[PDB]
Amino acid sequence: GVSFFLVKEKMKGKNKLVPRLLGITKECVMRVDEKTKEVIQEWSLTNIKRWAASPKSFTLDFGDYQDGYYSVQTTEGEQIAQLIAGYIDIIL
Amino acid sequence: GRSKESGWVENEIYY
Repeated sequence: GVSFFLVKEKMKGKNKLVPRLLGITKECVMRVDEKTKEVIQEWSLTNIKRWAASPKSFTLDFGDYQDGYYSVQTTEGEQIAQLIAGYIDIIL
Repeated sequence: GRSKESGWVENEIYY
């Protein structure tokens, strides 16, 4: 895929928000490192229960696939949501 | 009754 969103993940360990490349494809969602450009973690679209599209932060609810959800800071939150729903529209 | 119309999008391929 080429559709990647620049998001910032707030994890513990440091107060610095980590720049992440949120790869939204017609088949999966991959977390690519912004500087290393490597894929850390990838999810299937079929594991999407819901998502929260806010103008400052975006949250992906993978349900019972892992502990908690995936929340990242980005102004492209709705763009992400729209794109996921777009790819999902192709499968759905 | 707690709605989540805006912000929360309910997808239907969560198997």
